[PDB]
Amino acid sequence: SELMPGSRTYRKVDPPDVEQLGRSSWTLLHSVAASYPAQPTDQQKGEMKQFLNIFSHIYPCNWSAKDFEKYIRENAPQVESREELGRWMCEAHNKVNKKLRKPKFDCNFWEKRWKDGWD
Amino acid sequence: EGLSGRKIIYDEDGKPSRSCNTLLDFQYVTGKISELMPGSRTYRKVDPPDVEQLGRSSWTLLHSVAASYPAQPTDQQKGEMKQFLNIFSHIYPCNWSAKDFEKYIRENAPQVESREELGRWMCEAHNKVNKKLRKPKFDCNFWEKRWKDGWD
Ligand SMILES: Cc1cc2nc3c(=O)[nH]c(=O)nc-3n(C[C@H](O)[C@H](O)[C@H](O)COP(=O)(O)OP(=O)(O)OC[C@H]3O[C@@H](n4cnc5c(N)ncnc54)[C@H](O)[C@@H]3O)c2cc1C
Ligand SMILES: Cc1cc2nc3c(=O)[nH]c(=O)nc-3n(C[C@H](O)[C@H](O)[C@H](O)COP(=O)(O)OP(=O)(O)OC[C@H]3O[C@@H](n4cnc5c(N)ncnc54)[C@H](O)[C@@H]3O)c2cc1C
Repeated sequence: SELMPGSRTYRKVDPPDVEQLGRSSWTLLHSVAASYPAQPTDQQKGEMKQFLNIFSHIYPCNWSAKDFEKYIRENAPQVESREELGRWMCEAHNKVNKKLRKPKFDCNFWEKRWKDGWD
Repeated sequence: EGLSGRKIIYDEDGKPSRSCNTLLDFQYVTGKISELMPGSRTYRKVDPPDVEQLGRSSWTLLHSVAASYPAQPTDQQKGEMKQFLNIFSHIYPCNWSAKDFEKYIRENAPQVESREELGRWMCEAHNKVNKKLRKPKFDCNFWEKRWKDGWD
């Protein structure tokens, strides 16, 4: 709300809660999926697996990071194509929605929501 | 300390916690110390995030990652953090920006020995983009207040 000393721009905005961090993490995760190649190289396939493994270790919320890691074991990420990684990212997201009684996102429209837009 | 209130479950760190609890509920505890997408009525059709939206959404995570970082991290956490930033610099959606950030890591290696080192590094990295975009230079001495603790 009110400014920092001694900035004439940056304000005393509080550290993110679950919701502010959540939608910010989802927008990155889904945007990474959208930028993923149709035919990824072995290095890209390896790093995508790594990034998500590390992600589940360091996520700011601790047992949400555990829940995500446990999800990765029970549901291995498909990194063979953008379409698979994106659909997997949507299905991974859909589980958190189910836990929060938020409606299911139609994964048929993940590529519009995160890559293409709607005409 | 309240276990349940306002419908949701409270996570407690040493005591207060921040990242795992909603804003309205966090105040509640610290105060106690004294058109639509087809097939769904719920989700509006939303255009994908632009450079600016993705950018600031990536920063809030990256600094929150620095905020959660331990004071004395294990050797695994140091190496994983290093990889995390490298992989990030490759797979960051904006290619022309990702290549720049990758070059920054080459020239200015991440200091991951402590949270104090990492937040200071992250702030400087953010500040380099700040100068490139002609935004004001953020005071790193206040990164903890902005991203970790709050403003008392
Ligand atoms: C890994 C992870 C674990 C989390 N765990 C918890 C937790 O345990 N408890 C908790 O309270 N919060 C948790 N969160 C935060 C939570 O998931 C939400 O992000 C937060 O509650 C804010 O939700 P929102 O209503 O603003 O929209 P969000 O759920 O953040 O989604 C933002 C936008 O993305 C789109 N979207 C939603 N679902 C999908 C999907 N299936 N596929 C494609 N697009 C979609 C929608 O259009 C929506 O507008 C977690 C977040 C992450 C990233
Ligand atoms: C790795 C990376 C590289 C990027 N490269 C480019 C690029 O090359 N060109 C481009 O146009 N865009 C780039 N972006 C996006 C750009 O940095 C901004 O995020 C975007 O322009 C939105 O700016 P903003 O002013 O709305 O918020 P941001 O500049 O993203 O800042 C968000 C919040 O963080 C806080 N903050 C600001 N500076 C610091 C700091 N130094 N340390 C700690 N906290 C701070 C402030 O409170 C601010 O409200 C990049 C993003 C990332 C994550």
